[PDB]
Amino acid sequence: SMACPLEKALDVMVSTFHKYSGKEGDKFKLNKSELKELLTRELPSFLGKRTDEAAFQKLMSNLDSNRDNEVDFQEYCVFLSCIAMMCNEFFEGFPDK
Amino acid sequence: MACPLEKALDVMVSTFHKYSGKEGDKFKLNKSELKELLTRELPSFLGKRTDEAAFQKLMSNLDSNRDNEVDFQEYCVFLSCIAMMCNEFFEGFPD
Ligand SMILES: [Ca+2]
Ligand SMILES: [Ca+2]
Ligand SMILES: [Ca+2]
Ligand SMILES: [Ca+2]
Repeated sequence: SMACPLEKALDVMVSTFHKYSGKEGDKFKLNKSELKELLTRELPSFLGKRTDEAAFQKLMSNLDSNRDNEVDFQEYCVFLSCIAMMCNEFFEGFPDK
Repeated sequence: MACPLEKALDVMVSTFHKYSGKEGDKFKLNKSELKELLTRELPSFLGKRTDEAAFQKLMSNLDSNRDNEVDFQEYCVFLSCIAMMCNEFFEGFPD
């Protein structure tokens, strides 16, 4: 847990996904309803107030690459990687350098 | 010039037309003009990522009206989305 923080990160990546994907419908994929709870309860700093729905449909449409109205674990990792790639750039001072 | 927030509004309008008037519609960006604007005007936004498949995804994620182009409205939405994100790390997102 503490002796390997990078391992604990991969745990909460798989567990947080299934924390909501199994609430309704396909137990292995996130619908628009489950994508809303996961981002709200687990990534609160990312959203802010938000709740524009249309932008949520845009976010749901951008993540859903295969166009099946769901977010599988593949697209779930791409979205997290895109956020981490930004956290890396702003660590290097993107808007100020 | 004298006011920085004013020049910020001026550069966003001029930078858009700095590339939109090159090919086709004079007021809408195509995929080539969008790539010139991102690489030349926002280099640190994309760390020299050359993935054409991923660049097309950003092109479709911005083309909200599905006209294969990026007008000024979608140009402002994308810039505000970036600015809103800069704000989160300023305040302290994973930190
Ligand atoms: Ca589900
Ligand atoms: Ca999907
Ligand atoms: Ca054009
Ligand atoms: Ca458009």
